[PDB]
Amino acid sequence: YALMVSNYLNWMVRNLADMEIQLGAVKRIHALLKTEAESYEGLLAPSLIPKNWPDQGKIQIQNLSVRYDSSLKPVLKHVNALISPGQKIGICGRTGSGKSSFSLAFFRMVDMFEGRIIIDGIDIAKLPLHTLRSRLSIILQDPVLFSGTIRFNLDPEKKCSDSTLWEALEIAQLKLVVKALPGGLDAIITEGGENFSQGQRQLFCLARAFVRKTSIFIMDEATASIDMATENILQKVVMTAFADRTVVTIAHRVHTILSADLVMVLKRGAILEFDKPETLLSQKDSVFASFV
Repeated sequence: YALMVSNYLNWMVRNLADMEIQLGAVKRIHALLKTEAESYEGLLAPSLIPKNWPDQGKIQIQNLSVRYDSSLKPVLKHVNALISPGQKIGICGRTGSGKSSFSLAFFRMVDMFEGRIIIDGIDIAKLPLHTLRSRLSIILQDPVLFSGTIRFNLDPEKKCSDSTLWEALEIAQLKLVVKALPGGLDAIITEGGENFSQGQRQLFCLARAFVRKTSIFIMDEATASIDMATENILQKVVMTAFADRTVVTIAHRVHTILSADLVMVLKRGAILEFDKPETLLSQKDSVFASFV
């Protein structure tokens, strides 16, 4: 045994250094589980007290601001605007203050909501986190395409079996795209939409709106898009305004959101000037000059 003492002494020290990697391995996990925030639950019974499926999308916000940096230096400052039910309001702003601050409150994406927000008579605080955005369709700036089957991508969350969304998506644009894939309904995404139209991702939201019954729609400016993509965006907004009777358009182009029921803009982290009609902002040349 004495002869083995030296041999095993090296082995014990060798493993002790190796266990240090294991000791640090749990450190990366312990820190992750140390802090918990943004629980996905309603305040009290957020399943039946609110509307089953809001359609008008009326917003009653009084001195409402969006804060994320521990309620210090928030990007919004007491935004108190009443939405117009039955119409689509296009809030056009050069910066994201009009868009990002408003979007976060609508989907409860703001860590701190310095105010009270009510959607179709239902408060955001007492509403489900998933249902807040489930009925509030939204799109990003650049196209985003996932990888998987069409039936698992067109209606991923809803898992609806209706084939009208596929026809509606094809009717809007990229009708021949479906015919290219032999699978059709079960066709998988070609490398997550590596080679497809930029507006196809936006067109996916339109099909989801007709499938998931997401009345509220959120629009974002497209960094890259075709000339006809803007026309499709205007057509989709008109369909959402006519049918869903609720849509929020956010873009950096004044002309794109010019044909809107209401025009809003935020500057310097607060509400600089908002126009109830569409031609009220057209009277002032400052808005047009800033856009172009």
